[PDB]
Amino acid sequence: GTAQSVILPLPSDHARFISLRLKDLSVAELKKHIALLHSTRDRLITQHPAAQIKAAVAFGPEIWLQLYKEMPSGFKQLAPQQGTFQMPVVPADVFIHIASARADICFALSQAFFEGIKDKVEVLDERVCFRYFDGRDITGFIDGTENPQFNDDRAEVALLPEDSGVFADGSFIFAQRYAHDLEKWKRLKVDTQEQIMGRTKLESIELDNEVKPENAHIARTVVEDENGEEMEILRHSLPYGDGKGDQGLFFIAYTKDLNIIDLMLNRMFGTSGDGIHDRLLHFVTPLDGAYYFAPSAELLEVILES
Amino acid sequence: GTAQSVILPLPSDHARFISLRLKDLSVAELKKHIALLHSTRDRLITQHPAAQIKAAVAFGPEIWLQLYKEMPSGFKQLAPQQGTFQMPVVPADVFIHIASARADICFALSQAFFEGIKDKVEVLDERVCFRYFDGRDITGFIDGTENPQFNDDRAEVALLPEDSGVFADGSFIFAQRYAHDLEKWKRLKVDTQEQIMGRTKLESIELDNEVKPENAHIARTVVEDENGEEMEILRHSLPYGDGKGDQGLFFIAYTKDLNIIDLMLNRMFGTSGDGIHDRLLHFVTPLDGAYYFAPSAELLEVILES
Amino acid sequence: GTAQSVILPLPSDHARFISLRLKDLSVAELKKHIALLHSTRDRLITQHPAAQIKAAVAFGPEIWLQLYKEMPSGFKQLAPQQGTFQMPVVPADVFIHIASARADICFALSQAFFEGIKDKVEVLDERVCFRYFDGRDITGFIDGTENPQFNDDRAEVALLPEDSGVFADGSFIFAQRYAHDLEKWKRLKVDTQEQIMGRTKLESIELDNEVKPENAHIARTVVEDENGEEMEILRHSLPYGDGKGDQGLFFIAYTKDLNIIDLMLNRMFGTSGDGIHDRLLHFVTPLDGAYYFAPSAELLEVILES
Ligand code: HEM
Ligand code: HEM
Ligand code: HEM
Repeated sequence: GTAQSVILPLPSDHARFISLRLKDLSVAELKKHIALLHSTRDRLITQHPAAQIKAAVAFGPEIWLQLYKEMPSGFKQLAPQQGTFQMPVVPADVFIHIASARADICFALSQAFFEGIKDKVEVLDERVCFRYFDGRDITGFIDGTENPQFNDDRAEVALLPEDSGVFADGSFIFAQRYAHDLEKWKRLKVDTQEQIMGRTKLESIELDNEVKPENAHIARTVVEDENGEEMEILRHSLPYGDGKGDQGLFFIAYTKDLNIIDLMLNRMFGTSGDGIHDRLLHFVTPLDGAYYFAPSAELLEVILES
Repeated sequence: GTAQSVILPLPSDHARFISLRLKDLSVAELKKHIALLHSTRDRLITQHPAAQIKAAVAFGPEIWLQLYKEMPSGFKQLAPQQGTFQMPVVPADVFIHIASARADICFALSQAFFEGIKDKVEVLDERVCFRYFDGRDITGFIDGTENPQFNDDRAEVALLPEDSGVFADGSFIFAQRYAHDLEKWKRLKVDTQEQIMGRTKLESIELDNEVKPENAHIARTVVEDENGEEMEILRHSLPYGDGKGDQGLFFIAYTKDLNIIDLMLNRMFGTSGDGIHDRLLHFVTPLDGAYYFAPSAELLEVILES
Repeated sequence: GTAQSVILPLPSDHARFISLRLKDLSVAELKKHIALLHSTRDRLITQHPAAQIKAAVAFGPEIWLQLYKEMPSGFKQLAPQQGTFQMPVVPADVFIHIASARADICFALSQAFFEGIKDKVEVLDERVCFRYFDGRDITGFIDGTENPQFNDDRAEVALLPEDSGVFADGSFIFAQRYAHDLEKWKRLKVDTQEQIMGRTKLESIELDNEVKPENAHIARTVVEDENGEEMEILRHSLPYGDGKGDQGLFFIAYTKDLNIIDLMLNRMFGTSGDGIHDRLLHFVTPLDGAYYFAPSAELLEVILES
């Protein structure tokens, strides 16, 4: 098997994305506080069964081996990008994806995990996110058009397969917060923004092959395998922002093969070898970034009980 | 496998039903514009996952062989009724069933199909339909009481089985628009209208065998095989009308065996051999009628890619 | 297989719980009126598919063998308690659990069953029940926290397994109305109420083992098999009351093994052998109580058609 509960369902209106380092927290204390998160999750589900209360807990490469003495195949840390643009890496031990139809429930789950250990861990970010109008990024463009939509497709794209042993129905998480320069963006003509993205702004209709430039965002993030077959990821990104400061997109993807995300990042930032970079990177900036492993619910339970 | 998306779910509040002949449109152009419909369908699903965006595309027996080289078993055109009342047959090459919780989305899918080809095809009808109060026909009687209701029952009744090969999860459509003579109908006592339909008006309680006439509508549309077991169809009929002109029911059924609909129509129009016809035909009039085959979503995709 | 429709879904906002003895009603008449209940249920489902229209019909052990040739293994009548507190048994021939999102639908189903037989049966109770604020008992404590929640868990706990043959997907019902003494309850400090229940009042957080007393309600109702595994039941209890008179909880549980309920009641009322009783029983009084068997929907259909 069973994916953790946030991965497969369609996105809810509210989320919290948490990345942290253990600092003074022990592995046993971490298990206790994941169990505390689960306890409050379970309790509120019984009280609010329509509130779409969902979560995933995932782990960095180093702490994972402290929980389970075997790596999933291909698990590794994200590598920085030194291309036309720079992409940073900020390693984190624990990632928590909380989501619900309600902002107060998203907070309740975070509160439950952190109760009594606020000063024992080092939280890199606890990002509050929200659906933004009709599923748009704050550029005004719809985000998610080519994301897998059917349940079975979402599972096939995101989840490790049955012959991964205990790692089956786990998933690799790539999480990276972007901050937008909307003032620079808003000076562009709409036609130009559509050239940068590769889809139309109002409708998200894909631009024709003649009209879409090679450096458009979705030209760079569409990737094929050796046989020329398209390779996909399951995105769960959500906007965030404050009027006073950063505003942008919290990018997150679930995948059964981090090599797919490596390739897209190479092509966006300009390290793929073909001399091209994503023109959208002239208007948005990544501020963190890491890779994690989200076990299945059954494997997570084994870890908590060990 | 997969039935086309409109067949199995319970009916939505809004629909459009389209019958057309290719006229000047080429088979290649037809595949292009189905794909355009599918493209707008898919895009709007992503943006409105709760809007119940559904459709089926189906083909007449004459054009099907130009799209696929094998004929599903039992596929033939609707035959005329030389009965007490006459039933017209108006062949069409393409039938399109569009449904949604929202009227604007129904329009958007039709607009997507027709963009740039309005004068190349011969549209027989594009009927806007709506759920009418608590699922009633404009006679005031509830329509659907004995329709299969469970998902499994609906699939069993409407869909070709696994042994049909490529044709599995396809379905045959019978579509026929009716105009009602409400002036005549409303001159009846309610007790008489209940005699004519075979259920009570307010509640749709079935009349007892002692009270139900042999020429009541549901006495004629209940049919059984050689072993006395009832044969069923999956109706998706919906009211339509304008105050200024025609008002009625757009009748449509999905079935895995067109012979069942042949038998019901024979009993209705008075050619089954017992000399009885449906008294309801004194108050409603068929204005067209045809049979079609709706492939599975997989087979349709193969047709589109071919 | 198919459990009767009310068992597995999460609870709706309104219910009616009916217990009766046949008195002058014949077995044939009983089947007729169960069929009338089913007919009205089916008809209303078609008109209100979102109104959560559900029911279970179940039978006492005394009448079951008049309806079917074989007893499900272990079926028996409730036994009385003579412990710290007394528990009479009030046997009944037929139990009906009616539920819906709407009170009028609940009445409609009861009306349909009873039409024309009100003076033929001996109705012991027809209790109108309602969800009380956020799923609470009128004590103010949330009721349901440790109930099975996932559909598959609820099925495993409540339903007879496949090796029960024709009884597979049947369920045993224990139904028992309680009246509360709220004036006595409300004189307690909340911390004492939490001692009595074993969970916190506002949040239903379980009390730590060191603070939960041995005679707390959930200390008595948490029961363990010989191999150390906790034995569960599926509760569907709902509050009832009138300002002028009795107010309380209509307790009802579905289980695959009545021996589980036996042990729970023994521990609560003080006859289990450890000399302890449930302190909650100082504030609530049982007013009836009996065991029933709810067949699968298919087995129920066999009984109706025989
Ligand atoms: C602030 C940063 C970003 C913004 C505003 C953004 C926005 C968008 C938009 C508007 C689309 C088209 C609609 C859609 O199909 O979802 C899209 C597509 C996509 N983006 Fe991004 N994106 C960002 C960063 C990223 C990153 C870091 C990746 C990781 C490699 C990524 C991967 C993808 C993918 C895989 C698609 C689907 C393309 C396809 O298959 O057609 N995006 N994005
Ligand atoms: C103006 C045209 C029609 C009207 C107003 C109409 C109306 C109704 C009504 C009020 C019912 C009873 C409620 C229900 O069980 O759905 C019904 C049932 C039914 N109708 Fe029609 N109908 C029309 C045409 C047709 C046609 C052309 C067919 C088939 C060729 C058909 C097939 C059926 C069937 C199979 C049932 C279910 C009967 C049963 O199994 O009990 N109807 N219709
Ligand atoms: C007026 C009478 C009763 C009241 C007010 C009451 C109230 C409660 C409350 C507040 C809880 C804790 C929340 C929960 O887990 O659902 C609970 C749990 C429970 N009750 Fe009762 N109850 C009553 C009678 C009974 C009876 C008669 C039985 C069985 C013979 C029973 C069996 C259980 C069980 C099995 C649990 C779950 C315990 C666990 O596994 O943690 N209850 N009840």
